[PDB]
Amino acid sequence: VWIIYSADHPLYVDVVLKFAQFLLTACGTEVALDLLEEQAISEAGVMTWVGRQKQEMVESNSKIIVLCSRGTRAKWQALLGRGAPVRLRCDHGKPVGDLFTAAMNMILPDFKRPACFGTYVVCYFSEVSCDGDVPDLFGAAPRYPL
Amino acid sequence: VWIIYSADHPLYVDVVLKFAQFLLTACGTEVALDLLEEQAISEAGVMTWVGRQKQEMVESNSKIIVLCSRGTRAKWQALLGRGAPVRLRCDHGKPVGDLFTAAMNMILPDFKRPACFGTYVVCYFSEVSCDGDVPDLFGAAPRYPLMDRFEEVYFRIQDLEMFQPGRMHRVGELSGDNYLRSPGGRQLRAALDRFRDWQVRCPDWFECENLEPLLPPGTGIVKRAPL
Amino acid sequence: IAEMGPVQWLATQKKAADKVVFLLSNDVNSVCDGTCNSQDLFPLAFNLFCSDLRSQIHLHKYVVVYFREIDTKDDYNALSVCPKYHLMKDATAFCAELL
Amino acid sequence: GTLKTSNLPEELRKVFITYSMDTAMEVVKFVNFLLVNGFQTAIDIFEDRIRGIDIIKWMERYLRDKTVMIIVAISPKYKQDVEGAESQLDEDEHGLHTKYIHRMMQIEFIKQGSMNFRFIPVLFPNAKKEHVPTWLQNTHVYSWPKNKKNILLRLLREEEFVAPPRGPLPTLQVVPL
Amino acid sequence: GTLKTSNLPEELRKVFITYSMDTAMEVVKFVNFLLVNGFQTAIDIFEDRIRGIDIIKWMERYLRDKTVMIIVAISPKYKQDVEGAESQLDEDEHGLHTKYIHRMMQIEFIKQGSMNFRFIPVLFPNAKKEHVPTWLQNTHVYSWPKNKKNILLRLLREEEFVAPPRGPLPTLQVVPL
Amino acid sequence: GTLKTSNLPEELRKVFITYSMDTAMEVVKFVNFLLVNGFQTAIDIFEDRIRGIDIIKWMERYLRDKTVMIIVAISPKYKQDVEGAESQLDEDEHGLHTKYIHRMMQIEFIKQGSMNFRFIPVLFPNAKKEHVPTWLQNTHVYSWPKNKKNILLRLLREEEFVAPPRGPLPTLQVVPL
Amino acid sequence: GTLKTSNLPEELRKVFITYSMDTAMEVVKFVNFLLVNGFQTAIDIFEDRIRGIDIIKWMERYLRDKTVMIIVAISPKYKQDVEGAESQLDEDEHGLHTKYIHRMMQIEFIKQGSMNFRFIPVLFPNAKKEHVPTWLQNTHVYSWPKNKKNILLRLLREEEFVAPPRGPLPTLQVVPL
Repeated sequence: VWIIYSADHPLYVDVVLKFAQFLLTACGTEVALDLLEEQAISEAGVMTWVGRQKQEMVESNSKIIVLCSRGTRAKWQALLGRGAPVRLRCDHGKPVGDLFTAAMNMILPDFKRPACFGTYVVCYFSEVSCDGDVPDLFGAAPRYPL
Repeated sequence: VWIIYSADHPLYVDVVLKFAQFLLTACGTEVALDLLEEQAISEAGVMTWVGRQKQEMVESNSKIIVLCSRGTRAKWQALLGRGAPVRLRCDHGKPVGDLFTAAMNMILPDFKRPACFGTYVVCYFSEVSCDGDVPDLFGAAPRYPLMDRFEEVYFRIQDLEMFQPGRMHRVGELSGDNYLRSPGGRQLRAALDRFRDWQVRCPDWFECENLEPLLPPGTGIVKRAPL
Repeated sequence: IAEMGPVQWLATQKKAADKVVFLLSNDVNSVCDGTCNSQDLFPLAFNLFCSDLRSQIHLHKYVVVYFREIDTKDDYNALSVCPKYHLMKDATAFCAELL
Repeated sequence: GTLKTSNLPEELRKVFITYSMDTAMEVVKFVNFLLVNGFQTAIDIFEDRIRGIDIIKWMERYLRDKTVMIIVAISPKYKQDVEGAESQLDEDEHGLHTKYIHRMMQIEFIKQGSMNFRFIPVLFPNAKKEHVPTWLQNTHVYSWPKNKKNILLRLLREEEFVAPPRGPLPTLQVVPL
Repeated sequence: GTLKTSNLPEELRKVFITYSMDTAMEVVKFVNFLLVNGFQTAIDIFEDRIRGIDIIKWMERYLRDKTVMIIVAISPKYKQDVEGAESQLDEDEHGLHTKYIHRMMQIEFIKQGSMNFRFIPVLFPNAKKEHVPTWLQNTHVYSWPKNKKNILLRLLREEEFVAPPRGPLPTLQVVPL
Repeated sequence: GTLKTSNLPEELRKVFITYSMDTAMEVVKFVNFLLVNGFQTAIDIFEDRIRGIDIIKWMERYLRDKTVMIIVAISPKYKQDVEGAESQLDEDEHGLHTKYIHRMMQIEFIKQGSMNFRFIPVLFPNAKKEHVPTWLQNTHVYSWPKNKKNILLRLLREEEFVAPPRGPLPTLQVVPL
Repeated sequence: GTLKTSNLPEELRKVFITYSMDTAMEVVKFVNFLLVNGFQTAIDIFEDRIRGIDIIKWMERYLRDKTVMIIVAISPKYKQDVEGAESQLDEDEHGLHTKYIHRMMQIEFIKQGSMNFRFIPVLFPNAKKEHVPTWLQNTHVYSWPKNKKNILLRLLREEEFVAPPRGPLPTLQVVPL
C-alpha cells in the first residue's frame, strides 16, 4: 500500500508512523511512505517518486490510502481557490515541502472516469479528525472512520 | 514559443520542423527549437540552453509547447524507473544525456504548485500519436490533439479566449480546412501522412529507432548543406 | 481552466456557484442536428454532484433543466432527485427558482 | 533506545564541498563539524597544496569519483556565479572555478539519467530556496546548522525512519450466517 | 534547390587538430578531407618544418588565436594521454604535448565562463562516447566519417536549418452568437 | 594562539627569481622581504660576480635543481619579453635571458605531465591577470605585496589551515517508534 | 609513386657534427651515411689536416655560418662533457672543445630568441632522452639509426608529408522545407 497524508502536527506524523508500524507488523502489509522512502525521494525527486508510486499502485491494482485531516481540508480549500497557502510547520521546515499537493495533482486526473474509485481508500482518524475534512472529490468514494 | 519534443523518428523530426515552419509563416509566431539553434546549444550545453529557455519563457510569460509521442512516454517511464534509459537514433549526435528528459526534469519542479499548468501547452499529433502517450504529469492540464484543435492552441499561445458573452472569436486561416489549404499546412499534412504511412508499414519503428509542394522561395525553413 | 486544470476549476466553480444547472437534453424550440467525440466534464461533474448528494448539503443549489425528453440513463435518474423544470413550459418557475 | 555500531566503509567517507567565497567562514565551521564527526572532507582551502600543483586535475579527481559525495553550499553569490552573467566573473577566479564545477555537476546529473545520487545542496544562513540551482531544487534541500543531523544521516547514507521486515499475514476467522 | 556562395573570411578558415598516435592514420585522411574542402588545417605532421623551430611556440600560436577552430580527435589512447600520459612506462613526447594542449584548452574553456566557442570534439572510428573528456561532452560530439557534412557546417559556422523571418499575423474573425 | 617552529631543512631554503626590467625596483623590495625572512634568494643583480663567470651556467644551476623554488614576477613587459623579446628590441639581453628561462620552465612543466611543482607566479603591482602566461594560470597566482604572507607560507611549504585528525564514525542510536 | 629530385644548392649541403668520444664509433658510420647521400660533413677526424692549422678557427668557421646545419650526437658522455668536462675529469681536450661548441650553440640559440634554426640533436644507440640538453628538447629529436631517413629528409629540408593545395570553400546548397 501507499499512504498519502498531510503533515498537520508532529504528533500526527507519529500517528502515521505508528499506523504504518501497525500495518507492517500486525497486518503483515508492505507500506510505501515518504518518511520511510526519503532516500528514494531524494534520488528521483518528489514528482518522479510520486508518479512512480501511483503507477505502481495502478499497475498492481494495489490500493492507495488517503489520511484526511485538518491540514488536508485546508489544502483542499486552497486548491479550490478559497484558502490561503498552507504553511504547516512540518512541511514549511522540511526539505520536502508539501507532497500532498503533488499527490493530488497526480490523482485528480483519474476521477474524470467513473471506475477510478476502486484504487483509492479514504480514511480519517475519528479521534483527531472528522469525516468533514475529507476532500469533496474523494467524498464520492466509501469512507472509513479509521 | 519553445517546442519540447522527443526526436522519436527522422520523419517525426520532419513533422516537428514542418510545424515550426507553419507557426513561423502562417501564425506569425517565433519558434525556439533545438534544431534551429544548435550553435547556442553547442556553446552552452543541453542543460544550460534548456534552463535559459525555460527561465525566459517563465519571465516573459511565454508559452512552452510539449509535443507528446511514444518517445516522450518512453523517457517518462525511464525516469519512473520502469524502462531502460532511452537512447534514440536522433539524440545520439547531440550533447550528453537527453534534451527531452532534461527539459522535463526542469519542468517538474514547477508542478509542486497548484497553478503553474498555464505555461505549458500539451499537444500531440493524433494521426501519429495517441492520448496514451501524454505523460501522467500533464493529465491535470488540458490536452490538444493537434490540428483537430490547433485553433484553440493558437488562442492559448495568443492568450485569448475563444468564446465570450454573445460572441465568438475565430481565426480564418488557422481553421481546420483553412489550415489544410494553407501553404505550410500542406507541408505539415504531407509530413504527417508520410510518418503515418511509415508507422503503418512498420509496427516496431520505435524499438528500431532506440539504441512535395513548394512555398515561395526563401519564405519557409530552409535546409542547408555543403557540396 | 488551463491555469487550474479542469478538475480543480470544476470544483472551484461547484463550491463558488450560487446555483448549478444540469442540462440533459437539447432544445426543441430550434431545429438542429445536435452536432453544433472528446472528453467532457459531465462524468466528473456527476461525481462531484454525487459527493454533495451523499453529503446531503447544498442540495438547493442543483437544478435540472430539459427541453426534449430526458434519456433513460442512471446518471440522469440520480440527478432527477433535484428539482425539475421543463423550460418548454416552466420558464417562469425556473426563473423564480433561480431568484 | 539502544546504541549500535556504524558500518560505513572508510572509502565511502570522502566528502567534497563546493561553495562561493561569501560563505567561507560558515564553510570552515561546517568542515570542522564534518571532520569531527569522522568524515574525510575535501575543500580547496584545506588541500591548498595538492590543489596548487594542478587545480583542474584536483577538481576532476573529486568530480569523477562516484563514491565521493558532493555538498553544494548555496548562497546569493553561488547562483550569481554559476548561473549569473559572465561579466561579473571578470573580477573573480574562484567564481570561474565554481562555475566549472557546477557545469561538471550538471553534466554528471544528466549523464546519470537526471537522478541525483550524490549532490547534496545545503542552505547557509544567508541563503534562500530561490538561490538553489533549478536542477537541484528537484531533491532535498537541507539548511545549516539547523538540519546538521539530517545531513550526517544523508552522508552516512542512512534513513532516519526504518521499517521492520514485513510480519506474518493476520489470522482470518470464518463465521456462518 | 538553390546554391549559396560561401563568404567566410580566410582568417576564419584556419583549423588546428589535436590527436593521438592511434588515430594518426585516420587523421591524415581527415586532413585530406578538410584541405580539399578549402579549410586550412594546421596539424603537426605537415607543419614539422616550421613546428621544429620551436614546438611550444607553434602550439601556443594556435592556442592563443580565438578565430582558430580546434578539432579534438577522440580515441582510446587520447583519454590515456590527457589523463596520465606521464604515468606511462616510457616517455611519449607526443602524448605529453597532447596533454599540454588539452590543459590549455581546459584553461581557456574555464576562463570563458565554461563556454565552448571553438573546441569541436570528433569521435574517430575506434572511439566511444565514454572516451570524450567530460567537459567536452557538454557540446555536440561528431563521429567521423559519419557526420562529415555536419563537421563542415560547424566549421563554416552555419546552421543546417535556418528559419525564415517571422511571418504575418493571421486574420481574426468575430461571429455573433 | 601558540607558536610553532618550522623544520624546513636548509637545502630547501633556496629561491630563484625571474623578472623583467619594468619591475626591477619592486623585485629588489621583494628580495629584501624574502632575505629578511630567511630564504636564500638567487637573483642576477645580487649574484653578479658568480653570474659573470658564465651566465648560462648560472641560470642552468637553478633551472636543473628540482628543489629550488622559482618565483615568476609577472608584469606588462614580462609577457612582452616571453612572447616577442627578440622581435621588438635591439638585442635586449635581459629580455632574451628571461625568454630563455621561461622556455626552460615550460619544457620542464610539460615533461612533468603539465604539473607545476615549483613555479610560483607573482603578480606585481602594475600587472594584470591577462599578463600571466596561460600555463601558469592553472595554479595559485599571488599578488605582491598583498599576498606576501601567503607567499611566505608557500615557500615554507606549510599549509595555511590545519585540519584536526579525523574522528571515528558516529555511534548509531536506534529508538523504537 | 613518382620520383622527385631536390633542388638544394650545393652551398646548403654542408653539415657539421659535434660528438663525444664514447660515440665516435657510431659517429664514423653516421658520417659514412651522410657522405654516401651527398652531404658534405665536416667532422674533426677527417678535417684533422686543416683543423690542425688552427683548431679554434676551424670550429668558428662552422659556428659562424648560419647555413651550416650542426648535428649534435647525444650520448651519455656528451651531457657529462657539456656540464662538467673541465672538473669532472683530468684534462680531456676533446671534451673541452665539445663543451665550448655547446656553449656557442647555446649563446646563438638565446640570441635568436630561443628559436632553433639549425641544431639537430641525434640520439645515439647508448643514449637516452635524459641525455638531451634541455634547450634541445624543444625540437625534433632523431634517433640513429632508427630515424636516418627522417634525418636525411631534415637535411634535404623537404617535407615528409606533403599536403594537397587548399581547395575552394564548398558551395552551400539549399533545400527548402
